[PDB]
Amino acid sequence: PTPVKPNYALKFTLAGHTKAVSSVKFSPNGEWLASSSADKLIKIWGAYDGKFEKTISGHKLGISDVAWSSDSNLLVSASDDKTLKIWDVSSGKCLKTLKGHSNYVFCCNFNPQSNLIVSGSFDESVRIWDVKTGKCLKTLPAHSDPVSAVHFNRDGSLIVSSSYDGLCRIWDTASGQCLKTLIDDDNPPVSFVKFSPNGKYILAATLDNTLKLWDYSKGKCLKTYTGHKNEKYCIFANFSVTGGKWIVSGSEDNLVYIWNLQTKEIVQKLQGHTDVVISTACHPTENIIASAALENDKTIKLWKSDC
Amino acid sequence: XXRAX
Repeated sequence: PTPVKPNYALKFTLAGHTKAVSSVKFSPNGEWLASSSADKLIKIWGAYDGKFEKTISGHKLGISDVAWSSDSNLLVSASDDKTLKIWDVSSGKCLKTLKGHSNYVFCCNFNPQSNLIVSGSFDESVRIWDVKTGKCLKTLPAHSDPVSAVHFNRDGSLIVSSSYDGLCRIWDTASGQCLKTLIDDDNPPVSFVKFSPNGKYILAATLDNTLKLWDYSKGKCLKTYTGHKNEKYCIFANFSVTGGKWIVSGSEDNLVYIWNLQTKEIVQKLQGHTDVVISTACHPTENIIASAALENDKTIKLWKSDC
Repeated sequence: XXRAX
């Protein structure tokens, strides 16, 4: 066990999209790969062979983010049209249109129970929705700048959000109250955040070309990850725990970066993308990485490793 | 997309 470094190789390229891809997410059941784009479209691909499945349309503008329900039955999207849509993956049909945000919707996620949805927007608020009714349960004045990321913890009792205002906040799901604010004296814009698979920590990407692992419980910075380039775009970062433990993230030098979780040293740099890697995701069960890039690339790539 | 620029 405890591999020293992985060996990710390019297996497939998924070209369908006609405009820059914004994000890619593996389904919880591991069967599918969903992708959002500026072309107003969502697309389903086979997670293993990259075979194109279907196109899901309905939004009136570009979509910045997409997320799966726990049973892999539903999808939620965040669009520039100020709304979110819940989709039935099987029929590609719009079940609910979540209206209430006053500006672009930047990010979105289900809770593990998948009865709620969290969303961030350029209107600087975090909103909590009821999946069944499509109602907006709570609106949080989360930040003083656009919200770049939103994520539930393991039991969905907490929400983590990040913003350009350089702040990062944990919220109590049930009350909407802010429980913790993570401050940095240099406070670079926080471009992304998410809880660790175990829920003890949060991984925060910040626009000073740095990724940081925080113990939000005791407000301690455990790890730093650099070497990559990120000064402009809100780029997804992941924990990879199917094989060896690593950190995965896109970059503005058109590369996919992989650090050793503990040593913080770069173990591999995936080459092939002809534009900024805006989104990366790791397969729930297998050693598989998915990556997407912007206007000059517009494609998704599937990488596989042994470690 | 706002995320793609």
